[PDB]
Amino acid sequence: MREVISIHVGQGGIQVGNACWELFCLEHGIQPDGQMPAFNTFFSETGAGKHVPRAVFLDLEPTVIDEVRTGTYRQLFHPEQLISGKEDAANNFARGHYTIGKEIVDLCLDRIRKLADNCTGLQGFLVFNSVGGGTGSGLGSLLLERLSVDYGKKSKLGFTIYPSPQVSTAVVEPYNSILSTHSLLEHTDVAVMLDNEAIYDICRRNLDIERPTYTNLNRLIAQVISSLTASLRFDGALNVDITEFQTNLVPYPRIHFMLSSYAPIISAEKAYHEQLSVAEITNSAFEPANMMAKCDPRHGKYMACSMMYRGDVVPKDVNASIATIKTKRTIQFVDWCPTGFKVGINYQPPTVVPGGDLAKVMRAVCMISNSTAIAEVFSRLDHKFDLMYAKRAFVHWYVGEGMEEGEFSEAREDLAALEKDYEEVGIET
Amino acid sequence: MREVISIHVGQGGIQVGNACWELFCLEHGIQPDGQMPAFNTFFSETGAGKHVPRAVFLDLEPTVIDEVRTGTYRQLFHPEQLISGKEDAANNFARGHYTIGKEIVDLCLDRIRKLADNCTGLQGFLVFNSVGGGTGSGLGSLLLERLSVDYGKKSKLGFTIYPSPQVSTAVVEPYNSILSTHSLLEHTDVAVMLDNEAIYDICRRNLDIERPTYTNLNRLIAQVISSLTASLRFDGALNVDITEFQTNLVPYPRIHFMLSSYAPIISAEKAYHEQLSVAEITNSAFEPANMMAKCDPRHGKYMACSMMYRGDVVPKDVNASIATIKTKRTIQFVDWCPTGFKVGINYQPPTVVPGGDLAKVMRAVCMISNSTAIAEVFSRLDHKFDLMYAKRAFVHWYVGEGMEEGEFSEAREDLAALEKDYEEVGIET
Amino acid sequence: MREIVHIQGGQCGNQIGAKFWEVISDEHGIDPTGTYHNVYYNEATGGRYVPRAILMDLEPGTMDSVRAGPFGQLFRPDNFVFGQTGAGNNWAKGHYTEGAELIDSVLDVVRKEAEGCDCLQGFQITHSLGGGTGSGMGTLLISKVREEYPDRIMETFSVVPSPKVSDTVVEPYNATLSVHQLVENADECMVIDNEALYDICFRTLKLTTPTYGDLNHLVSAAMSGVTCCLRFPGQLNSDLRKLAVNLIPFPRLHFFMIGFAPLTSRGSQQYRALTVPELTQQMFDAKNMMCAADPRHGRYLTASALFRGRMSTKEVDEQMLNVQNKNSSYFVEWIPNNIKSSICDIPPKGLKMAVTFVGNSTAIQEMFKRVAEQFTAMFRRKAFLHWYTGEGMDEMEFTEAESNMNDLVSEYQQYQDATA
Amino acid sequence: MREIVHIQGGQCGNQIGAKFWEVISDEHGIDPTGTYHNVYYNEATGGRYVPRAILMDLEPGTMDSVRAGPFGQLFRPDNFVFGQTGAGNNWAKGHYTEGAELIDSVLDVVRKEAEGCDCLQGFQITHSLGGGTGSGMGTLLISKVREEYPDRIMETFSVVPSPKVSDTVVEPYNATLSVHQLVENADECMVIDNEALYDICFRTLKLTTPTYGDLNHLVSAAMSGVTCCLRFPGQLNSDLRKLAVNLIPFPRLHFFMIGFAPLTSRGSQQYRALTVPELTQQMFDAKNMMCAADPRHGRYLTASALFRGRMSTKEVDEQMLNVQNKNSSYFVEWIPNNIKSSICDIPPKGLKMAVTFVGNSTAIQEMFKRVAEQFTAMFRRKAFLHWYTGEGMDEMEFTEAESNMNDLVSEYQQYQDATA
Amino acid sequence: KESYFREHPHWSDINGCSGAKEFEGEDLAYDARIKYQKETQKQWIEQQIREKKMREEAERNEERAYA
Ligand SMILES: Nc1nc2c(ncn2[C@@H]2O[C@H](COP(=O)(O)OP(=O)(O)OP(=O)(O)O)[C@@H](O)[C@H]2O)c(=O)[nH]1
Ligand SMILES: Nc1nc2c(ncn2[C@@H]2O[C@H](COP(=O)(O)OP(=O)(O)OP(=O)(O)O)[C@@H](O)[C@H]2O)c(=O)[nH]1
Ligand SMILES: Nc1nc2c(ncn2[C@@H]2O[C@H](COP(=O)(O)OP(=O)(O)O)[C@@H](O)[C@H]2O)c(=O)[nH]1
Ligand SMILES: Nc1nc2c(ncn2[C@@H]2O[C@H](COP(=O)(O)OP(=O)(O)O)[C@@H](O)[C@H]2O)c(=O)[nH]1
Ligand SMILES: [Mg+2]
Ligand SMILES: [Mg+2]
Repeated sequence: MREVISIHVGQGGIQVGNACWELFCLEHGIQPDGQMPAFNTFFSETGAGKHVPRAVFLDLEPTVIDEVRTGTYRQLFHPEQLISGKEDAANNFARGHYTIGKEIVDLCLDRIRKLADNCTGLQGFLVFNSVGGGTGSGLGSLLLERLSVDYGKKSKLGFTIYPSPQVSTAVVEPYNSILSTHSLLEHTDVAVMLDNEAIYDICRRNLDIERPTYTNLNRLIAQVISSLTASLRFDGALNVDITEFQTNLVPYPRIHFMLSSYAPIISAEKAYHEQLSVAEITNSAFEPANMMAKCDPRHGKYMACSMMYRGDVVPKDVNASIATIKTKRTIQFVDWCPTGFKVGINYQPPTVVPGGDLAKVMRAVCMISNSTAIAEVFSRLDHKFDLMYAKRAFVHWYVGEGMEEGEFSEAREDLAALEKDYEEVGIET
Repeated sequence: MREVISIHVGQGGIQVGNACWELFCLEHGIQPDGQMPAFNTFFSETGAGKHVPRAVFLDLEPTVIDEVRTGTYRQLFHPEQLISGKEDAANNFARGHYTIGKEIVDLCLDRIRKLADNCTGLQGFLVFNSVGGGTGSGLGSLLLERLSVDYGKKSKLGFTIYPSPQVSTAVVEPYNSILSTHSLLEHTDVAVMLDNEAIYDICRRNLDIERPTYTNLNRLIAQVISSLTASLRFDGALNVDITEFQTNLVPYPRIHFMLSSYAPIISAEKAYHEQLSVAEITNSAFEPANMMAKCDPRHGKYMACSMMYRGDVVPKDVNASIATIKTKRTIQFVDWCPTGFKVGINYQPPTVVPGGDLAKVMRAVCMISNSTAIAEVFSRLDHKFDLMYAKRAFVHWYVGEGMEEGEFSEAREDLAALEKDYEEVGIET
Repeated sequence: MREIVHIQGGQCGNQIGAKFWEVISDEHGIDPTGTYHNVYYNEATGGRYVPRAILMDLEPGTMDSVRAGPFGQLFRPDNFVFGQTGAGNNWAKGHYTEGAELIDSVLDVVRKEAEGCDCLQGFQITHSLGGGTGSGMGTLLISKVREEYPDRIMETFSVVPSPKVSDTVVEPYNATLSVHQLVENADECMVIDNEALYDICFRTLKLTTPTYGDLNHLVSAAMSGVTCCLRFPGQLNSDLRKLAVNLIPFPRLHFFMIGFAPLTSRGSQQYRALTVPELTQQMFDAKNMMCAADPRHGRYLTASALFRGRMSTKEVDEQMLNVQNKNSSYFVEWIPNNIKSSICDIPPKGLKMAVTFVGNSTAIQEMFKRVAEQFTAMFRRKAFLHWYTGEGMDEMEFTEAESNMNDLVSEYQQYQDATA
Repeated sequence: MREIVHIQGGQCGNQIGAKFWEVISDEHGIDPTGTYHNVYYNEATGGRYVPRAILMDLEPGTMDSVRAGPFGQLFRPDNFVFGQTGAGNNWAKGHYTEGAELIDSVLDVVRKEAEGCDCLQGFQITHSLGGGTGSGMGTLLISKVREEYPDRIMETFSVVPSPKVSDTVVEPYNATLSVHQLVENADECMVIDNEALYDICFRTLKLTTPTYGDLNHLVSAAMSGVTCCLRFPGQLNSDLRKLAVNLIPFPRLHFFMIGFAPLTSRGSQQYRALTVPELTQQMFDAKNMMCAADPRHGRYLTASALFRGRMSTKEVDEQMLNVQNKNSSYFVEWIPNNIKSSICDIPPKGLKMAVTFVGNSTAIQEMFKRVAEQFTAMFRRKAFLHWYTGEGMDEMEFTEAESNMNDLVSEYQQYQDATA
Repeated sequence: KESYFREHPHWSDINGCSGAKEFEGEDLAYDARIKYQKETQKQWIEQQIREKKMREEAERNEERAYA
C-alpha cells in the first residue's frame, strides 16, 4: 500500500546504494540469495521465493555494475534493472546530458515506468548521485526533468554528494555542479545535501578508524537512510510519513536544502563509556562536529528540525531532552517557526553489519534540519567558479557537445538567487 | 542530584588528581579497572556495568597522559576526557594562553559542556594546578575565563601549588605565577593556597620519613580534598554543602585566598605512644608548624575557619574545645568578625590508601582558614618579580608570542592592590 | 569495451612497444606463447590472444629484431607492414615520398583493426621525434587518423632530444617538423627524454649497467600504469578521457610529463617503509619524473595521480591537500584543487602499492625554448637544408613551423603569471 | 611526537655522532641489526628501526670510517651526502664555493626528513668549529634551515679549540667566523673542549690509553642525558624548550656548559657510595666540566640539573638549596633561585643514579677573550688571509665578525658585575 | 506503519479494571529491566571488542607476510 523507489545514477550514488541495499537485505532477514531462509516499502515479490528490490542502477561506465553483476549479490537484482553504457561522461555535463544521455535516459524512463505500474502505493523517490561526475550531473538533470514531467505529484529526495570544502577527486568540479543546481531547485522538491570531508572527520575522531575508506562512509550513509525510512518500514509507537517530511520541512518553495546528522556514531571501545540515554544522544546530535555536511551550525540559524528515533524510547524522555535543547542558549531559531522540532518514533533498534565500526546499541537518533547556514556552503563553492570563469577554462570541452556558452553565467545567477534567498529569510521582522 | 566537575590541568594538577582518584575509587569500593563488586558526586554510571569519574585531564606534554593511559586505572576513565596536546609548555605563559592554548580550549569547552549536561544537581568545580608551570597557569587562566563567561553562577574551587620560599624547580616561575593573578581574582571564587616546602617539612617531622616524594605530597592533598567533599558524599550530624563556603568564608568577593590544614598526620609508631583525643587534635590543627602552607599566622589574623570533623566525634566536645582555642591569647581574631569558627561533622572516619605511611584513625579534622597573613606571601613574591623585571629578564620569551609586555607591570600593579586591600581589612576598628 | 589500438613507428617506438607488450603479458598472465596461464588483446580461434597492434618502419630489420626477442610470437605475422628503402633520418623521406606510398596500406589495416572493435575508445602511439621514419610517418599517420576519426582521442608517447647530447645532429629540424603538426591534432603528448631515464636508473636505483631494455621497461611501466585504473575494478575509476578534461584546460596546453613510483635500489629497499607518504614524496620528487625539465622551475596548470592497490582514501586526500597547501607557490593558484586523484584495486605484480603521475605543467616550455633556439641557430645558416628541399618541400613551411612553436610557448609562460 | 633530526658535519661531528647513535641504541635495547630486543628512530618494514640522521661531508673517507665500524649498518644510505671532491680545512671553501654549491641536496634531504614528521621540535647538530667542512657547512645549514623553519628550535653540540695546545693553525679564523654565524641564527649552542676531556679521563677515571672513541663516548653520554627527560616518563619531565626558556635570559647569552656525573675509576668506585649529595659534590666541580673555563672565575646565570633513575625529590631540592645558599658567591643574585632542577625516571644502563648539568655560566666568556686575542694577532699581519680571499670572501665580513664577538664577550662582562 | 502496536514492551491481555488503580507505571520491574538491559549491552560491547581485536590482528599478520 506504500513503498519507495530508489535510483542510483553515477558512480558515487551507486556505491552508496550498494552499501544501502546490503544493509537493507541484512536487516529484513533477506539473505543475499534473494530467498529469505513490513518490507513492502522496499522489496516486491517475483512470485517465487526471492524478493526483488525496487531500484534501478544506471551508470555509463560499466565497471562498478560489473562489480555487482558478478559480485556477491548478483542473485538479488533484476538483470534489466542494471543499465550500463559503453563510455563515460568524462566529468563534463553536456556529454551526459545532451549527446550520450539521449539514448539511455529513454530506456531509463521506460524501466521506471514499468516499476511504477508494478507498485501500487508509491510514496517517494530517492535518487543517489554525486554531482562530481558528468553522469550524476547531466544524467541526473535529464532524468529529474523527465520524472518531474512524467510523474510530477510525487516528492523527491536526492542524497547528493557535493565536492568537499578543500579536497576533491576531480579538478573540474565547480563546473559540472553549478549546471545541476538549476535542475535541483525546480524538479527536486527537497535535497538532502551530503558531503565527504564531514564524514571523513567523523570517522577520524569518533570511530577511531584512522585510515577510512569509501566503504565505511557508505555503510554509515546506509544506516542513515535506514533510520530515515524506519517509520515506513517497521513498527512505530508514533510514526511519520514521507509526505509529512515535506510540509514539516519546506517553509518556502525555494529554501528546502536540508542537511542531516545521526547518532550515536561510536566505535566499540568508546561505547563502553557513555550515558547512552536519550538526553546525551539528542545532545550530541546537535554538536557541529557530527553534521554530515561540513558547515558551521554555530553561525547560521535553524528553521525546522525533524528527528526520527529508533530503539526503546519513552516519549517523555524526548520531551524533556528537547526542553533541555531549546534551553541551550547558543542555538537559535527564526521568528516564523516557534515549533520547529518535529519528532517521530520507531521500535526497531539499529542493525549491525559484520565489519561495521558502529557499536550495537538500543537507542538511536537521526536528525534532518532545514537551516539557513547551508547558504555559506553554496557561497563557498561560488568562489571556485569565479576563479575559473574569468579565463573560460575547460569551456571548449563543454561547447564541443552542443551546450551553449552562456549557460554558465545563467546557472551562476541562478545559484546567486539561492545565496540571496537563504540569507533573506533568516532576517528579523 | 549532587555532583562536581574535577578539571585537572597542567602537570602538578594532573598528578594530584591521579592520586585523588586513587583515594576516591578506593573508599567507595570501586575497583580501579572501573567495576564494583554514595558515589553520585564524583563517579557516574556508564550504561555498561562499571562507573566512570567526572573528570577531564588537559595537558600538552603527552608523557603524563600516556602514563595514565598505561598505568593502573587505564580502564577507569573515558578515552575522551584525556585531552593530550602535541608539544610541551616550555614554562612560559603566552604559549599556553595566547597562541597554542587556543587549539585545545574549544575542545575542552565542548567536553565540559558534555559533562555538564550529563549531570543534574551541579554544585561546583574543582580545578587543580600549579602556577610556576607553563600550561598550569596559561591554559588554566584561559579555561577560567571561558568558564566564568560561559557558566556563571557555579563557583570554582582553585587548588594552586604556588612557589615555596626557598625550594625552587624553575627560575622563571615568579613571572608566569604573577601572570595568573590577573585572572585568578576575576573568574575564580575560592583559591586554596598550597605550597610544597611546608608539606615536605610536614612529611619529615610527623611521618618520620626522610626521603619524601611527590607521590606522598599528592597522597596528602588527596586526603585533604576527600575530607573536604565527605559532606557532599556521606552522612553527618551537621552537613555542610559546597554553597556554604561562599556564605561562610568570603567577606568580600575580592579577598578569597584561603589556606588549608589537616590533622591528625601521624605515622604508625607515633600514634601508639599517644592519646589523640578531640581537644589535642584541635590544638594541633592550628599549630602553624603543620599548616599546609608557608605562613606564620602569628603575624596575621583569622577572618574565618571552616572545620570539618570526619569520624566518630561528638559535637559538645567540639564546642568546648572551640571555646578554649578561641580563648587563647596568641591566636587572635579580627574585631569585625567575632563568631568565626564554622564547624561541620561527618560520621565517617578516614579511609587510608593502601601502601600509605599514615595510620588508621577513628577521627580527623580538616580546617580551611580564610586568614589575613597569607597576604605577605604575595608581597614576598612581588619582591622576586621586581628583582627580575628591573632588568627585563626573559621578557623576550614572552614578547615573542604576541604577549603585550604592558600587561606585566599591570599584574604587578593589580596584585599590588591586593596587599592594600588586606591592609584594609586588618584595620582594628 | 573501450579498446586501444597500438600503432608503432620508428625503432624506438618498436622497442618500447615490445617491452610494453611484455609487461602487459606478464601482468595479464599471458605467457609468450599467447595463452592464459578485450581492452588490449584480441581472442583468436585456437585459444590464442593476439595483441591488437601495428608496426610500421621503413626498414624490415626491426621486424626481425622485435620478432627475435621473447613475446614476439604474440604479434601476428600480418601487422608487420614495413617499407624497403629506408628514410635515413629525413623528415621528407618518411613524410612525403615513402609516406604517400605505404601509409595507404597502413590506413587500410588500421581501419580493419578499428571496425573489428565495438568501442575503440582511444589510440596509442609509440615513436620518436628525431628519426625521419618515426617522426615523419608518425605525424602523417596521426593527421590521417584524426581526419578519419574526429570523435576519438589522441596520445603519443614521444621521446624528445636530450639537452646535453643529441642522437642525430639534425634532431631540431625533425623535432620541429613533428611538433608543428602534432600540436594541432594530438591531445596527450607524453614527452620522455633518454637523459632523465638515465639519471633515474642510476641515481634512484644504483643500477650501474643500464640497457635500453631496462629504460624501455620503465617507460612500459609508466604507460601501463597510465590506464590500469580502467581495465581493473576500483573504488574510484577513471579512463583515458576523464584524464583529458582533468588535464587540458585549453586546446594547446596539453603536453604531459610522466612519473612512476615506487622505485628503490637493493640497498635502500630494506630500510624505507612503504606508505602513501613515501609514494607521494617519490611522486612529486623532482628527479623522479621522466622529463628533462625540473618542474620546480615553473608551475602546474594541473596534475593527476592514478594510484594502484587496495589502500585508504583519507590518506590520499589529506596528502593531496598537504602537497597543495605547502607547495602552493610551485603550483598555480588561479585554479582550485589543481590536482586530481584516482584509485584502483590492483597493484603491480610484486608489490602492494603503486603511483602513476601525469602532469600538465608549464615547465616544458623551457624544453621548447631550447628546441626553438637550436632551430633558429641551425636555420639562420641554412644548415642541412638541401636534404629538406631536394624532396619536394620548400623552406617556407619550416619558417612558419617555428612561428607556431613560438605561439605555443607564448601561451605557457603567459598563464604562468596571470591571476584573478 | 616531538621528533629530532640529528645532523653531523666534518670528522668530529661524524665520529661523535657514531658513538652517540651507539649509546642511544644501547639505551633502547637495540642491536646493530636495527631490530628491537619515534623521537630518535623511525619504524621500518619488518620491524626495523632506522636512525633519523643525515650525515654530510665533502671527504668520503669519513663515511668508510663510520660505516665500517660497529653499530654502523643502521644509517640509511639515502642520507650519506658525501661530495666526492674534498674540503681542505678552510671556511670559505666549505661555505661559499665548494662546500656551498652542494647544500641544495642537503636541504632537499632534510626537507624529506622533516615534512615526513608530525610535530618536529628542534634540530640537533654536532660539528667542529675550525674544521672547514664541519664549521662551514654547519653554519650554512644553520642559516638556511633557521630562515626556513622558525617554528622549530636549534641546538648545536659544538667543540671549541683546545685552548692550551692547538690542533690546527688556522683555528681562530674559522672559529670566530662560525661564532658570528651562531649568535644570529641559533637557539642553543653547547660548547665542548678536547682539553678538559683529557683532564677528566686522566684525573677522574685513571685511564692510560684514552682513544678518541672513549672521549666521544663521554660527550655522547652527556648529550643523551641532556634530552633523556623527554623520551622517558618522569616525576617532572622536561624537554628541549624548557631549557631554552629557563636558561637564556637574553637572545644571545646562549652558550652553555656540559657536565656528566658520576664518573669514577676502579678504586674510587670501590670506596665511594651512590647518594645524591655525592653526585652534587661531583657535579659542580670545575674539574668535572667539558669546557676548559674554570667556572670559579665567574658565576652561573643559570644551571639546569637533570637527574635520572629514581630518588626522593626532597633530596634533590635540599641539595640544590644547600649548594645555592652555601656557594652564594659563585651565583648571580638578580635572578633568584637561578638553579633549575628536573627528574626523569630512568637510570643509565648499569647504575642507579645519573646527573646531567647544563649550565649557562658567565665564565666561558674568558675563552672567547683568548680567541679575541689570537684572531686579532693574526689579522694586522693579514696572516693566511689570501686563502679565504681566494674564494670571494670579503674581508669586511671578517671585521664585523670580530666586532660581533666583542659584543658577545662584552655582554657577559656587563652581567657578572651587575648588582641589585 | 502499524502505528501504536508495541509500547516497548506492553499490550497485556483481556484482564483489567474500570477505575484507576493500576497503570503499569514503573512496570513494577523497571529496576531489574534496567539492570538486565545494561548487562545485555555490556555483553554486546564485549563481543564487538573481541571481534575487532582479531580483525585488527589480521592486519599485523598481513604485514609480517609482506615483510
Ligand atoms: N562518500 C562517498 N563518495 C563517493 C563514493 N563513490 C564515489 N564517490 C564520489 O563520486 C565523485 C565523482 O563523481 P562520479 O559521478 O562518481 O564520477 P564518474 O562516474 O566517473 O562520471 P563519468 O564517468 O564522467 O560519467 C567523487 O567525488 C567521489 O568522492 C562512495 O562510495 N562514498
Ligand atoms: N603538590 C604537587 N606539585 C607538583 C606535582 N608535580 C609537579 N608539581 C609542581 O609543578 C611545578 C612545575 O611546573 P609544571 O606544572 O610541571 O609546568 P607546566 O605548566 O605543566 O608546563 P610543562 O610541564 O612544561 O608541560 C612544580 O613547582 C611542582 O611543585 C605533584 O605531583 N604534586
Ligand atoms: N629510451 C629509448 N630511446 C630510443 C631507443 N631507440 C631509439 N631511441 C631513440 O630514437 C631516436 C631516433 O629516432 P628513430 O625514428 O627511431 O630513428 P630512425 O629509425 O633512423 O628513423 C634517437 O634519438 C634514439 O635515441 C630505445 O630503445 N629506448
Ligand atoms: N673528542 C673528539 N674530537 C675530534 C674528533 N675528530 C675531530 N675532532 C676535532 O676536530 C678538530 C679539527 O677540525 P675538523 O672538523 O676535524 O676538520 P675537518 O673535519 O677536515 O673539516 C680538531 O680540533 C679535533 O679536536 C673525535 O673523533 N673526537
Ligand atoms: Mg563515471
Ligand atoms: Mg605544561
